[PDB]
Amino acid sequence: MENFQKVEKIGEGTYGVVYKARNKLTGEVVALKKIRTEGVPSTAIREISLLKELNHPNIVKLLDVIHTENKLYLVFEFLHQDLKKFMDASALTGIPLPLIKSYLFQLLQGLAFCHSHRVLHRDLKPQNLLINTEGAIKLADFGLARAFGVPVRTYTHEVVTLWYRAPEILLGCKYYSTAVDIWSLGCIFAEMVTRRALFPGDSEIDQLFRIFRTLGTPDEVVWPGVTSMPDYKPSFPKWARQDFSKVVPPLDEDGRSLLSQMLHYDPNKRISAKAALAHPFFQDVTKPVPHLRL
Ligand SMILES: Nc1nc(Nc2cccc(S(N)(=O)=O)c2)sc1C(=O)c1ccccc1
Repeated sequence: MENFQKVEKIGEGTYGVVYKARNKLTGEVVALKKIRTEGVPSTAIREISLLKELNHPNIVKLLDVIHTENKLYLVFEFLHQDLKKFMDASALTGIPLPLIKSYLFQLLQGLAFCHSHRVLHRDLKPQNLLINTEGAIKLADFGLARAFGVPVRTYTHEVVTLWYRAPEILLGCKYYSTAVDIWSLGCIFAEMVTRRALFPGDSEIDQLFRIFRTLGTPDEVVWPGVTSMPDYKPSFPKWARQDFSKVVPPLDEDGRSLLSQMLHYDPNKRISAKAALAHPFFQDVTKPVPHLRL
């Protein structure tokens, strides 16, 4: 606290509040997350000290982890804007496709890296995707679900966004796979394209039903084992899959094809980050510069 010259609240993360702070000594400007205890799971602190080694250009760098006074502080490299704010600022014009494509490609590179090291994000959303003036986009605020036991409620009772949650999580699957991050990224990709959230649920059931209404209620044909999942109910309504050209107009067929593969119901059929990077949609990918007003 005395090591970081005052501050400036830049939001309230999923676990606590996030601040923009300056290293009272080095003068370094960083993002500081203050995690709000009764001892702090040594297991969690250990799994954290593992994210410190995760270095990659498309992953926000975790500089230090500091436990003190029952409070936990995570020091991260600071970026000036998040994708949620950038999308709202581009809502009237839309983000140009080359930039959408560049961001998607970089995020898949970041995910391919995390996933090859057996690390899952679990909570990807526009708010935790950070961008800079150089055209880079980075994954931040990695969630460590289960962590202490089973996270499902915050302290500030701040509403949890379900818009990007994979269907297997909603159906009660106990073990998440790398596929959950691909689903979330697919939802984000669609949102950059249409400038509207793909599946804006207000509850867990509304989230699930919004997905079903668009992609069709899943069955054993498209998703083997789905009817035996924990929260699956034979009473779910049966919606026909909607024509996909109506989902993300006016995205081209290469884009629509990749998105359809990122949104497959069966986590085992869902495309991997590595395979996605080889999709035809990225044959002409470039690295444009965004117009950022800081
Ligand atoms: N690294 C990092 N940078 C951030 N910047 C930022 C983000 C939004 C607005 C503004 S600003 N200046 O007010 O325009 C700045 S946030 C963050 C996180 O590491 C993080 C931590 C928890 C949850 C999500 C990201």
